[PDB]
Amino acid sequence: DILLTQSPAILSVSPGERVSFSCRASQSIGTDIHWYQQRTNGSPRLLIKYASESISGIPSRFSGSGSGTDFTLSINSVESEDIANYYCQQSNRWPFTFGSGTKLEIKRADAAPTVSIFPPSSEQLTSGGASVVCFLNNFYPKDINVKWKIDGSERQNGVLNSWTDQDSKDSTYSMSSTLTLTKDEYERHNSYTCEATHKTSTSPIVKSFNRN
Amino acid sequence: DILLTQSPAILSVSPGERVSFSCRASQSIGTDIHWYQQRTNGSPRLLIKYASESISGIPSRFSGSGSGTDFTLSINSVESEDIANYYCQQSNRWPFTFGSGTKLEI
Amino acid sequence: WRAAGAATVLLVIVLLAGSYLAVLAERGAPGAQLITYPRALWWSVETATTVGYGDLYPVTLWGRCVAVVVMVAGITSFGLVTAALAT
Amino acid sequence: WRAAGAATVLLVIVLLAGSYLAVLAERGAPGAQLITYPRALWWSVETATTVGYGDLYPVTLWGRCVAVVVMVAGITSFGLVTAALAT
Amino acid sequence: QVQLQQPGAELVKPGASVKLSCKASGYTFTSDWIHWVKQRPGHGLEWIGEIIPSYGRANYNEKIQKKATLTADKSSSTAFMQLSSLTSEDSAVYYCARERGDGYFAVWGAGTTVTVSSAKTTPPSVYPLAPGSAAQTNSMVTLGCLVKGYFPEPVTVTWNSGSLSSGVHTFPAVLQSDLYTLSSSVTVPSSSWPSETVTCNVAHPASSTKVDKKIVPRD
Amino acid sequence: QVQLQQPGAELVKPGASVKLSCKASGYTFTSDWIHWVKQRPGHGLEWIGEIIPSYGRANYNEKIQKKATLTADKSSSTAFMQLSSLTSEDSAVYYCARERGDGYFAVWGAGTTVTVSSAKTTPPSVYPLAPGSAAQTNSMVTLGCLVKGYFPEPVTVTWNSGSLSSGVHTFPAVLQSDLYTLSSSVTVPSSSWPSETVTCNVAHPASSTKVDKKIVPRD
Repeated sequence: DILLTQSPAILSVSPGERVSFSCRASQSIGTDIHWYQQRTNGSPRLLIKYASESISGIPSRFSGSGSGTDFTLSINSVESEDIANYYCQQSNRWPFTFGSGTKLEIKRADAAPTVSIFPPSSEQLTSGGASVVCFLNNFYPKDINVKWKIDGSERQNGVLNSWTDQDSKDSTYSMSSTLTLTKDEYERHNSYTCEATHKTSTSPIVKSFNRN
Repeated sequence: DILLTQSPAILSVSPGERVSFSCRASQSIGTDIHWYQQRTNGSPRLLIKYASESISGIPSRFSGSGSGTDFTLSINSVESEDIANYYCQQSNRWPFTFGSGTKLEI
Repeated sequence: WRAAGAATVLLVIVLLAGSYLAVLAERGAPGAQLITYPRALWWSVETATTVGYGDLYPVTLWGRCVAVVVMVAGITSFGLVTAALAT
Repeated sequence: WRAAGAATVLLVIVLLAGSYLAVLAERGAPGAQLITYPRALWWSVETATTVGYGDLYPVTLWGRCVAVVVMVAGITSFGLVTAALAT
Repeated sequence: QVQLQQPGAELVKPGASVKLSCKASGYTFTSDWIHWVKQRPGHGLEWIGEIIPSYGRANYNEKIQKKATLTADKSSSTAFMQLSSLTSEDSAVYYCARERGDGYFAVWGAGTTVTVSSAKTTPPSVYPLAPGSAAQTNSMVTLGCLVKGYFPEPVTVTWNSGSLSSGVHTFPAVLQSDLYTLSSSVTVPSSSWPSETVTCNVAHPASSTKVDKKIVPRD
Repeated sequence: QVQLQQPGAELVKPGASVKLSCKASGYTFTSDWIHWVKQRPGHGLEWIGEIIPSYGRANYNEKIQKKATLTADKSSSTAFMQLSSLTSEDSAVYYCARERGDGYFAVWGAGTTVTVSSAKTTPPSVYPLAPGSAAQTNSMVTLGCLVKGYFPEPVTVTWNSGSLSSGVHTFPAVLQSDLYTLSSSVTVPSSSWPSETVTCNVAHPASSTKVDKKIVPRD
């Protein structure tokens, strides 16, 4: 069966710059190669067919070239919406096979995170549970640290974090940090604070609120 | 003549685990590859023919895949009775040739 | 054309029917390249005219069968149309 | 069919006889791919109809001889059946 | 209109089997082939097999253990994939795709998330996320909704029935004690809220539930 | 029934020649080819040559020095391989195999062990291996038989004419002073022995001998 090699697995480019994805077939497949785009949580979408044929609905920005064993998918002037995984697929011989995929990463300007802290809802408290949620939104680079403090004392237990993939809207990243406690544990504490430490600042960005 | 390379020469797997034996031909031979099993002191026994065709009498556990120069013999959930030497053989060009064999170790 | 146009009718059928049973018979056999209608039709024209370049050919049993059916019904379609298009 | 079915009889013989003397003549010559009855029969059909893709062909002297015998007895089997299947 | 419709999710206990469906619309030709592709989280696309509805023949990837059996119903224009004796290795998103017999997948279904687990189904609890009384608002305000205690994945979160897309971030779910939890973020001009309503819609395919939660300022 | 029958062994003095036989049964077609394969101890399979009985033509591996000459007798359905001027390099198991002209070896013979040596043939001495009087038995008991002083290889050891296969280990023979020695192990439930008889059967092809030794508890 035909092996499709896509290397590098990750490609980093600056905004508006031209980028080229590589696809090499283990044997000659003429121009029987097709390219698909798959955004985070989305289904694959056909971009180019038979190595270089345009698909209606796809931005002129996208183009393909090559024949034989080496193929290229190019994007003229990359923009945020192009952030996604790209796969090649061959139909020269049975069975059809897919390349392992290349992720497009965009290197934009640094951006400090927008921090928001939210007290648990009354609806949740009514169930004997209390979740304190903190959003660290639209920052770059993605490297970032979050710290929790209850009544001035760092807290670690009950904290779960989640990081999004690079956003196809503005090339930034976001992170959520959730401190879950029982209604009781929550009732015997005054202030809850979330602190974000990011490259954009020598000092942490802090948000707090008192249960009263 | 066609050289058949079987590497690694020894494959170690844990019980019930899936295993894959490799066979690479020096040139493209389509699907003209056949696999044989040979237990200690036993004679060779046909397992798979033409790269992926089943042989009656052989456990469903055995399957093959590939075409061209790269072929694979797979065993789903290995068990003690599968301990033996495995050989590939090509019939695309004269003379027929054999791979050097891979031993399955559990 | 009771003999001429007559053959054409039969032929452009086999061609289509051929290309179809071709991709149908071919897919599944790892390595077969006769797996897509469009070209599969080009193959048939090659085959039916006996030019056969080898860019594409059958590799399965029934695949070969269709092939034999196309060659035959073609080597004659062109035959009758021969003692006609030139008569 | 005294001419039609007549040729078919002769042909399906050569085909079989051909495929046989083919694998027989071919094995031994390192590299020959015409070494197994099944395909060797596909080759013969190719050859006898003159399509010849090249997926398989003879590479030995007597191999080529059988080949010549198949082409000839085939290029005519199909010939007589031509001025018949269309007449 | 959606050419290929697939159910959102299927929970299967280890060892059991499930039958996935793919309802097709739009032009249909005798030359159409319906393909199935498997994709594990964080991994690539793996071809499973194909079937030609007009004839009913199916072919399968020889390189992988055969877990699927493909069938098709012409009258209902629906293709099916029966997956049997599943294990956690079979947990993944399974897409169906249509090929016009010319080699490329013109269109794909949204995919069916299959989870192989012994755990039981559980609808999510949706809680509001409104700023505290001491939070200073800028020219923009950030709101959200907490979706926790659901199983199995996935859940789809939209804002104002989908009319609100810009300024929305939905974080990947985190697994803890056989239950998932995630939050979704939305940012709108500070002046428009609460004057203009902001509601999140949470759909959980596995439990056939969809709830709405209006986000209003704290008491 | 056994499709290909080959003699168990052949002892040949260096420089001499030997003619191996392969008697075939079952369906026979004009398209059958009989192949011969050589396998040295601990090594792989090496193709020697092939012959088509219906025509009598034979082909040989060009990569190796030609030691064989193949012939076939149609009336007795027997294929022969004449090996001439042998040296220790020619010592190995020689298999015959049948191919229906379609590329694969549908069936193989049991193989003939050929030993090239000046030493003389010697039948093995079979001795019993029963536990000592102070040995404590568990729910199982282990018995065996010692087979020593035989030449050349091989010997086939079975228990209770073959009816007893489970719990049997036959150790590889060791060569010392132009003679081989090996033991075979058998384990049966402690309660069944000696009530139920246990006998080992030792066959030595080279000497055309086969002896039995009943294993009984020590005096």
